[PDB]
Amino acid sequence: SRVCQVTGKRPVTGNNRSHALNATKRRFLPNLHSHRFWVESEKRFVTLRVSAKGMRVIDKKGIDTVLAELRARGEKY
Amino acid sequence: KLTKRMRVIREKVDATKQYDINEAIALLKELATAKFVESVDVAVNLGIDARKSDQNVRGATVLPHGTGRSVRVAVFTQGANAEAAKAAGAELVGMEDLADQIKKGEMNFDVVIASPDAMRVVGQLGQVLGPRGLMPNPKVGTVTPNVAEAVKNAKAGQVRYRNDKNGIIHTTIGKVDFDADKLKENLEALLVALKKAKPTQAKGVYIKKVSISTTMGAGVAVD
Amino acid sequence: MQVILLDKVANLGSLGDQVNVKAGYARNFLVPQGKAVPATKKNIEFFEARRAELEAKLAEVLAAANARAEKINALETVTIASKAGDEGKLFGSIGTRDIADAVTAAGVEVAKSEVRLPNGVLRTTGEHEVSFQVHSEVFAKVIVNVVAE
RNA sequence: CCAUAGGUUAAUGAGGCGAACCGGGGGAACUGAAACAUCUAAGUACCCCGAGGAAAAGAAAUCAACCGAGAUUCCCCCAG
RNA sequence: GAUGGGGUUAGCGCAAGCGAAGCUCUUGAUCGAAGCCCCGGUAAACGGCGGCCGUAACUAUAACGGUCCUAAGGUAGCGA
RNA sequence: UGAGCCUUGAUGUGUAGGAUAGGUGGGAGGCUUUGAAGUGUGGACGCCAGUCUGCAUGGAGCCGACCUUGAAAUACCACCCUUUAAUGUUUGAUGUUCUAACGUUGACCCGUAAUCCGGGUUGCGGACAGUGUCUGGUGGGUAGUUUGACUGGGGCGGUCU
RNA sequence: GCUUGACUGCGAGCGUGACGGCGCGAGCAGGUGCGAAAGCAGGUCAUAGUGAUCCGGUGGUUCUGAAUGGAAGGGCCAUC
RNA sequence: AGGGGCGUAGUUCAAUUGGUAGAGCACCGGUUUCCAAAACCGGGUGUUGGGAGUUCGAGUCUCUCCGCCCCUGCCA
Ligand SMILES: [Mg+2]
Ligand SMILES: [Mg+2]
Ligand SMILES: [Mg+2]
Ligand SMILES: [Mg+2]
Ligand SMILES: [Mg+2]
Ligand SMILES: [Mg+2]
Ligand SMILES: [Mg+2]
Repeated sequence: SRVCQVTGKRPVTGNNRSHALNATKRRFLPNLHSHRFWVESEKRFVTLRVSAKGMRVIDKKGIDTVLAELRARGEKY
Repeated sequence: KLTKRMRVIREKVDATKQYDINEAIALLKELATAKFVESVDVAVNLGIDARKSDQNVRGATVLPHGTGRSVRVAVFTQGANAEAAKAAGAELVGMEDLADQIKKGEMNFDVVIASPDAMRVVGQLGQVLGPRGLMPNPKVGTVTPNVAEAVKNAKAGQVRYRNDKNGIIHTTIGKVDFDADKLKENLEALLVALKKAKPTQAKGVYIKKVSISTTMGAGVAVD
Repeated sequence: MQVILLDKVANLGSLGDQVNVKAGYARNFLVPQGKAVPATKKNIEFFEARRAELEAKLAEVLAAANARAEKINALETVTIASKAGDEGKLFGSIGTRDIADAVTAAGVEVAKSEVRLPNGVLRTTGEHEVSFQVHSEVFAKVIVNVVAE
């Protein structure tokens, strides 16, 4: 499903407004993108489904550090 | 193309950048390079444009330092105001005779002042005095019952100004030989009068730029 | 995206020059091709350490250069023996082989290529002034006394 | 090419059921407004996930007001 | 986010008041595509095919028109 | 190739006239082998009337200055205004040359007894496409509703203060 | 002819309305105008010329100001 | 509301962009031919919506007094 593998962002629901404030249910989905991240330690490319906000934290945190937290959650690669 | 005289003028002033009043007045004193004594020529640009009718400004200002610009005063008035004008030093005082002298071409005066009763006679001179801008107008204080004061107030250094179509102010604070400090006071007194004259609707910086120049001198910006 | 250069990528500079650059450049091109590495605190210090360590290597080599230099510069004149030229030209020449055996014994060890014999191949017998170039900037000096055998 | 993916064993664990209570993910309309859109109904009904005998919450980046109080939960007031 | 207006106050002032810097409230210059306006095309695209006036040897009628509305006012064929 | 300003050059005919006489002061000056006037095409533009000055030539002349004329002059200056031209400064708009993101429902290899999937190799495309947030337009495609009362039944007509 | 009473604060007592409300009013206070004064003037001979509340805008106002000083906002007055 | 726009002879529509409002067709005349009609002229048709400025002087620029417009826009 539409879940970020780094930040865990998932679709959320809200209202479409209008000039008359009429509220209709809607969904907000993350800006998810499938990217192949280069992991130096394994000298390999690993593909992750990440949001655009997740991409920013990867540079700040390091490719190895983020993957270590994901392994704590536990998943396939 | 440019001669040596003109190239040294632009070498002394680098107008591409702004200058402060203290520096600007120093530059003006060094720009006085002519055979005859020069007069400061004001070059102040107003953000407001006279293209709107109601935004026109007409004003007057008496300067204690003075300008030196000829101030021969012709006065149209009768009775006690004629004696008061003569006692105040008016060179020419009369009514119909002086108007007829003007019609005959005797124009040995620099400033006309009229009493409101004399406006009937001065009105006939509108074809002559109008194009030259010498026509008395109440908005500049040259139409007043206190004729003696108008003759006084003038004489020394009373200066006039009228906005053009391009919304620019070209006055004269005084002669170039005037001291820098006095010249700074002269322009400062002028400047406050302009602020009072400013209207309200004008949604623009009242002054678009302030510059000073002499006869052959370059324009130095004032801040 | 601060990243420390590993080479002379385009106009970015040369090896070892941290520069601010758009994320994408390094996030997918510089790093996966190995042309650079993120200049993150840890990495930059290590590279700066690499800078100063090679400087110390440069220091050490030039330091040991002056060592050899002085060792042999100050006097340290050598004596060699060959078949007397009978008051004039000492018959045969002395070349790369024997000028290097002289220094070997007497101390400092120099390569035949290093040896710089300026005045031809030193054929005449007498005082001769021979220099050595142990290092590119080191200008060593030696006096050689030729004697008959 | 190492590797990695993958593959074969061996150990553990989980699977389902069950009333309500609980937390979380979704989430109406009838109705009321004497109509009806904001609003109300209502985060109710319902669906889904998970847990326990309780759950949840919880040890101040909280309130107070120049005096002070000192986690959370629950009850009566404050107060329609 | 150009510019302008406010709030606050370091400070200056007997105080009236003024007001640095910072923060903050607002005004909205400049940039800005499609669309719309605009210019054409398209009716085996959806659709539309009227009135007025004059004019043939008795009349009549109006081809031959003219005129207005309109975009243009029904051809072949058929027709109580 | 855009739109800006910055500076510089050039541009200013209702007419009278000096006539290719913006706008407004300053201004009696002006002005200058440093090229006086000149003289020769540097002139290009333009009203073809005129204008500025490749540069060479000659060496002090040059010019506020009537009249009408708004009117007194690219004789005098700040420097600006219009017509603008070049020049300096900034965002973008397409086009292209890329690959490295991304795409491949191209080929090949492997997982593998596999027209799935994944990985690898390669080709092609490529900073597009595509997707997210925000946003303009469109949208009976799909919803939720409204669509009054009086009234010799109702509708129609009329009426509502 | 001269003028702004087309006044400000009020108002005994009445009228007419289910009410919201509408209408009439001597007199009082402060300031006016016209008259020499008595006096008259709180619009127009009278009865039609009109629209509640909410919300927002403008001016004024020592009323309020969520720790305190301000301010925002609100209130009151005038008014759209 | 806000930003662009337009109102010249009975018939419409050009312009000038401060100096200077024509053409169109209708009408009456005149030409033209042996004569008609067609054509070609003369000419009679104007306050440039309107009002006031600016101005030596503006139907022109400005302010606008409006009608008629196109775009766009707001919860008494
Ligand atoms: Mg030999
Ligand atoms: Mg209801
Ligand atoms: Mg239990
Ligand atoms: Mg029948
Ligand atoms: Mg319903
Ligand atoms: Mg009914
Ligand atoms: Mg009356």
